[PDB]
Amino acid sequence: MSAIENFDAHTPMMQQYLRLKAQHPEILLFYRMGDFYELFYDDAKRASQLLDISLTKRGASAGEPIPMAGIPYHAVENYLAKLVNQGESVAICEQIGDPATSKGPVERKVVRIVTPGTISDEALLQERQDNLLAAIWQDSKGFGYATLDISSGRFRLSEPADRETMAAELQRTNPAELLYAEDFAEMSLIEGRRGLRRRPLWEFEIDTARQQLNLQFGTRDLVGFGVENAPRGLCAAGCLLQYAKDTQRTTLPHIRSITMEREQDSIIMDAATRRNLEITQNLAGGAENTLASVLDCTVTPMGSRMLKRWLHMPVRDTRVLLERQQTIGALQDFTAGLQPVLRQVGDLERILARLALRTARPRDLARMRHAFQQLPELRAQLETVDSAPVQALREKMGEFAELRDLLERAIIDTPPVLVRDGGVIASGYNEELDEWRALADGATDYLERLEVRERERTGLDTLKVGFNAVHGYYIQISRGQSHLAPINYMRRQTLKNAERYIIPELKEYEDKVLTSKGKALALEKQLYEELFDLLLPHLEALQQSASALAELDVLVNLAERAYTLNYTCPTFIDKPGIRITEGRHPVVEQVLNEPFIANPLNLSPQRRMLIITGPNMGGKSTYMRQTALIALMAYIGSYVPAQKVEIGPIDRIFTRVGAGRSTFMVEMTETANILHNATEYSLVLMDEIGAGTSTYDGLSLAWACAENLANKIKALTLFATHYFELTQLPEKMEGVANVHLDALEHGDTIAFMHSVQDGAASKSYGLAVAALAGVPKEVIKRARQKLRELESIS
Amino acid sequence: AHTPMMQQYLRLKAQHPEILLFYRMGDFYELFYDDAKRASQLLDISLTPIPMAGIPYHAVENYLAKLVNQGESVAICEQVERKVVRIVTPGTISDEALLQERQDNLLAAIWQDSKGFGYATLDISSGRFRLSEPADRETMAAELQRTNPAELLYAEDFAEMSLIEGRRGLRRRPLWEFEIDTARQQLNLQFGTRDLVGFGVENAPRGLCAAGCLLQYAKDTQRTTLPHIRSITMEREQDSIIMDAATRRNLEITQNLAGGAENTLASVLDCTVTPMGSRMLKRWLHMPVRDTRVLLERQQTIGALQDFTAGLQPVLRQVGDLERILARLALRTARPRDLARMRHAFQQLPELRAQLETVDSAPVQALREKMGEFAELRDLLERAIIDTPPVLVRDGGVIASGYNEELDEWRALADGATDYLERLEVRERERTGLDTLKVGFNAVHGYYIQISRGQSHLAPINYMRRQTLKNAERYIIPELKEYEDKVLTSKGKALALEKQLYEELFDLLLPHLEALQQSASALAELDVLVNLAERAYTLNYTCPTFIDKPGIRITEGRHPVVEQVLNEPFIANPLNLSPQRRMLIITGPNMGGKSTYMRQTALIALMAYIGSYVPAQKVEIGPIDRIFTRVGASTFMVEMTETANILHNATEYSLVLMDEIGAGTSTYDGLSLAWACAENLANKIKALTLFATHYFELTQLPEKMEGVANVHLDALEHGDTIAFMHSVQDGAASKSYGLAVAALAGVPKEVIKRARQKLRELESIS
DNA sequence: AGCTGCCAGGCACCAGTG
DNA sequence: ACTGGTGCTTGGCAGCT
Ligand SMILES: Nc1ncnc2c1ncn2[C@@H]1O[C@H](COP(=O)(O)OP(=O)(O)O)[C@@H](O)[C@H]1O
Ligand SMILES: Nc1ncnc2c1ncn2[C@@H]1O[C@H](COP(=O)(O)OP(=O)(O)O)[C@@H](O)[C@H]1O
Ligand SMILES: [Mg+2]
Ligand SMILES: [Mg+2]
Repeated sequence: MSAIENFDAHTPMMQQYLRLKAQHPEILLFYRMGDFYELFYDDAKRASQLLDISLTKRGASAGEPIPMAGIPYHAVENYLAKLVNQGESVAICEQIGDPATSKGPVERKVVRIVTPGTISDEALLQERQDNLLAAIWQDSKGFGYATLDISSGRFRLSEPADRETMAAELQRTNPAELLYAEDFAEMSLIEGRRGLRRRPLWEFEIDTARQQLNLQFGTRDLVGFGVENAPRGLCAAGCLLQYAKDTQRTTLPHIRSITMEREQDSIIMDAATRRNLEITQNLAGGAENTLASVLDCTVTPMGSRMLKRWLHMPVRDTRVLLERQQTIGALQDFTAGLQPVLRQVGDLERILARLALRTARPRDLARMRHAFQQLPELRAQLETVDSAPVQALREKMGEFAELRDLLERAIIDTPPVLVRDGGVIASGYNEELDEWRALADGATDYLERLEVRERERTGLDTLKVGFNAVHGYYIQISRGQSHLAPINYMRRQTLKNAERYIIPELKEYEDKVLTSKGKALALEKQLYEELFDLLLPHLEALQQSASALAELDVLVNLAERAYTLNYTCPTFIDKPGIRITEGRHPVVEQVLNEPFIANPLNLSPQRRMLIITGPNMGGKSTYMRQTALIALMAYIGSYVPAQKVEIGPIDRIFTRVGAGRSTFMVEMTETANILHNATEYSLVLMDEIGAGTSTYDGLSLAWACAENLANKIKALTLFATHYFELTQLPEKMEGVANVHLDALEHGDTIAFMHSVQDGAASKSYGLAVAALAGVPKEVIKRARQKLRELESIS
Repeated sequence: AHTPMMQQYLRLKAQHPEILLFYRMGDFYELFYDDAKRASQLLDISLTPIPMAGIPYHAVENYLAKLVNQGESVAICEQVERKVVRIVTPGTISDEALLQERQDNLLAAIWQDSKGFGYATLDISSGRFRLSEPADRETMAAELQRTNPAELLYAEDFAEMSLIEGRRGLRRRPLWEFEIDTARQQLNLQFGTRDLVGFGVENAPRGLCAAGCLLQYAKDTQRTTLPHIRSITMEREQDSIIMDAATRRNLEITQNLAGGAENTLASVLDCTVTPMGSRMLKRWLHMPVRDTRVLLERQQTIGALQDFTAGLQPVLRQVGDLERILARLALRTARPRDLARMRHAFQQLPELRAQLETVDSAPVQALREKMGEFAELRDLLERAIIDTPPVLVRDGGVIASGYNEELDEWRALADGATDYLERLEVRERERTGLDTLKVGFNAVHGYYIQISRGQSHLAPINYMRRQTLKNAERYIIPELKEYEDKVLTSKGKALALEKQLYEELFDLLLPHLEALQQSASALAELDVLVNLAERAYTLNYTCPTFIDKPGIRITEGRHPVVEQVLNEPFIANPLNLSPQRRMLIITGPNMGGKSTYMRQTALIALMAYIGSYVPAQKVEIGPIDRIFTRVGASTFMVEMTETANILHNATEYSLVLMDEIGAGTSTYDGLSLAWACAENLANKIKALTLFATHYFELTQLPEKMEGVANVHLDALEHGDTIAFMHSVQDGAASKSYGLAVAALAGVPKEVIKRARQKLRELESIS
């Protein structure tokens, strides 16, 4: 209603504004007007509430006024942060043209869009956490999925088979922004995820993605990257790249590759395993008391992020795991020397992303130069270490003698945060800049001489010479002496208690000082953009050096932990099996104020399922987890919390624990995934669940399930249960064996020994645990009477 | 031994070391060291080599309210000499910015005799002062959960520290603050009494010790008299239905299991219109009273006000939060809008009096009197304050014209002088011929004539230049500084007067504070009763009757929350519990409706005992002392500990609701405990119990022993799914559905087949 | 060391001569 | 159609106390 708001009824300003806002209909538009970014209509109302700024209005000759808000251009970063923390994208519009030569409103382009998965600036990101853009897509048969780390170039592609692998892939990558195709059927994977972004179907067309990705990589086809085979993934990867290009609107030279992640190249862990193993996130949501809290004492941000990627994605290549282990063993003695030097390399990876996007600030290049200064010390230290993988990483990190020198001669020791104000480029780097700097010590040299000279000539002791941004340079005299000033003194600015003047000499100095300051700032910015021109050709080798430095940090880290926390090197056997001697839960052993009871395990194709019994709090769940963490750690190359481990190949880890609406339904569908997708190479942890509607309702299914895992699938299965009935299984079924966690009953109390023993328990301790919980003794007596009745059945 | 500015910060922190210290620094308050680290964690702000964290001045009240909501006291240190000029503690705030509208905010004190416990709460806004002497650990943990103090005073030597350890706002105090002769003296002097007999607490030494410490703390925190605190009341165990934390949490009274406010009993029942009414309604929900006298009176009121709720609720809405506004009148912190709202509420009382005049109900007519009229104070504020005054009195414009002759006089002179300076602008503008000429006002120059730069050179020679701007010149003349004196001295005399007339309004209002407090409380209760009357009528509730002996007879009853939330028809169900039929063993499916049927029993009992009508065609109900709930979900240990608590503390007047006790351990162990639990509850305690179980063996109970019956729910298979029927019918169940749910989960058919075989095998020995 | 209010640079608006 | 004056976000700081 009201105001038919056709093109002609709008002002030149609003015509141009709505045109640019139409290119970004559903996200905020910062709109450059002089020294402000301004928002309008609903953008202004929302921006007012989110940014906590005033909602005002611009006047209008045609109809209703225009809602309005905005912030000074020099304060954008603070408000951009406030927005991105809440998941808001923002289009940044700048003025391109000169207002002095524009008849109407000046040309305005959107130069970039800040979205939560495409941020590369240091103040909007978290140091030790990745921030990944992603694209997902589904059709009849399966999924395609891509991730990009814009602040590094790591571009990945996968084709998860089913709902549960896709779920576990979203869990593992944890994207900050998720682009998804409009026809996505399984919204239950995607709903209530952050930075969610519905995208047209055409953005996932295969021919277009192949064209765009080959263009980006400079290849004819993607044979060389291992993804020509993989249209499902490619379609997601296409949408992803198109988004990235649209948000940055510059070339993205740091995205020179893409890699497919195949199912069989890593150990797939279902979403429950990840949570129950508490790899980077405990069950309460926080980061305390995780696997990563204990294992992660990396000394640089990029190293930490790399370690967590490895923990979340164990590899199956025997060769890569052996090399990682050797590195850990070879570098163990040189931990204390290598670590303070690696710390000084910093997050070189993210600085190089900003270099590639041309957004690198003067303190970015200073820390890049500081990193180069650490390379010869690290080359010397790694020379002595006779390990082929250690020397390959020493080669990969390079030295960059010529660039370390370039940055030392071009930038101040400690430059400002930004280049806008100057003071970044050093003396000697450019001859023209130094003769344009005849000004910085031309001022107060000259102005103090003009002050004293005119103070003495005039005889007026209050006379001083100053500058003011608005009125320029001046000669100030006090009000009480101002009636004595020369008539030559042209009057410039008046104040309450002082008059200020200008004279032909000082005006001439004002014009020249300011023209040359503008010339010195423009040249400085030309020279700083030129630093990018000379650094960028070496981008590949630099990215390789960051990666080698980050991997060094991970491995030097894992070496130190292996020593400090008493870990041993695992070996690998040809067939399924796990043989542990005196193994411990790597996390529970650290947090426990008292000694962790170490425990064995024998698992093999002959001894492939263990039924685990023992009282509540007896240590059954812990024993299972620590098996899986030891498997996990072994398959990232790391040493392991035990006296000795021998471990076969694993394809998948499955965890089924107790549980939204119907708890038995969900527990049963989670069990079905396990029975449908497990193999002879999978490790399977089955913990206690809810009962069915009746007594033996659920035990029936636990028996039938156990037997399917023993007899059909033949996976390696630990099966913790309170059902003592399942201790008869070994008798009846090949591959199945009883173990139990020990407990001494002594008098009216129970002690939990946390020690695994072969065989079933002697008894179950339900009544005992209940008595520990404070159930009246008369009730426990009655329950023990009822128990004898039930035990006389057989 | 640090920098000159940080030498002052450290000495000031020594005065209040246990409290976070805001320290003024230009446009920011700034915290240092352990204050900076703790506050960056609590408030989501940065950490800056001295640690520092800063809040901007313009949002100081928002961030004070965030810290105070997490149990933190906060000292502010303003101006160069400095001093702690303000302190907010969580349990003693009364400012609308720092308070949540619809949540109570209590100060509390706790302490321990060899004889037992002492407890005391205070709502510093309402004046509501309560004490108790819980008999043991579990009852004291129960009063702590329910009252939920924002700040808890406690003795140095408190032995039972596990009761309060995790709580926010813990304030360790000396033992001499709980000395009893000093507690009586201070309390009597606060109340104007000689003994505490009239408040019914003269013989409650443990309780008074806590209330004395509480009072001293509140006083020290305000440095004002607290005249609105004129009474104290003692809650006794017999007076209410006790509920432990687990039960309070499982019945989801005001807070759902995920910490939210949605899908709770309060979300449905609480449609009150004033914030003071909502608070009173939630106090009732969490404290069912057992005195049927009080209960019959609320019922009567709920039925008598049936045809009067459409008329009353719009009017009551406009009364607003008169309770919290009166607190600020008592503390002399009330602002012009506080007085404006008090006026608007007085403007409603005549209409409310006429509407209630016809209501045939003795309790409504007494609330109608207690409500009062206050026509003289309504006139005062009508004449004294303008229609919509500014937030603060600071800048005047709050006193109306006609109220004071002296004030009108100074305003007429200030207006006359600004009228002359407007005419001065127009006169000087024609005389010079300079169209840009105007008169502005400033702090640093006062009044001045401005002329644009381009025209400034044609300024008359009698003008004296004072400020050059980028594109203008500002001058003064003797005429300007003469009429500047005229406006400034007039506006200032009229500002000091307004301020003194404002203070005078407190002198005239406060003499009637006691009756005003009774009016706001009565208006709150009306709001509650009228809400409950609208609820009963709208939601098809009925009025329960009370019987002398334990028993719950429900006809077609429902879960009051579940029925409003889901868009599927709510199947109503019966219940007949009596001394002859004390326990029901509930069998049947998962998602079958057991937990709902148990919880609705408890909700109906709870609602009957706040005086409300109930979701049912009929409910008769005997006395209940306690409601126990062991419903939902190391977990086995926590469930056994709750089970243990029930068996120790339940009586024959208790409602006990148990769910799948036994699941977690072995079949024989779990069944053995379940059996022996049923037995105890059924034979020893004789509590009216509902025992949901999966053990079908437990259905043999009714045959073995008296007062035990089977009931069950069933399901129905059709199409490609299950239809759980949600209808409770007599007898044990004859079907399980676990295997059926596994089939629909995708568990392979061949696994199901093997389980079917194994189930028949397993059941046949029974 | 603190309060106030001009200024930053884009537009459009509006009134006063063309 | 042309001149010269108004208006509006917030952060920085000159210019007064
Ligand atoms: N082997 C161990 N040594 C020392 N403490 C242990 C060990 N295993 C478990 N615990 C402790 O026992 C507690 C309960 O163990 P849990 O595995 O959950 O028993 P269950 O699952 O059988 O009921 C854990 O909190 C852990 O701290
Ligand atoms: N009487 C009923 N009429 C309609 N819906 C019901 C009824 N009883 C329960 N429900 C709904 O069915 C769901 C599952 O039943 P539930 O209360 O959990 O019993 P159980 O312990 O057997 O699973 C509940 O979440 C509730 O919303
Ligand atoms: Mg367990
Ligand atoms: Mg239930």
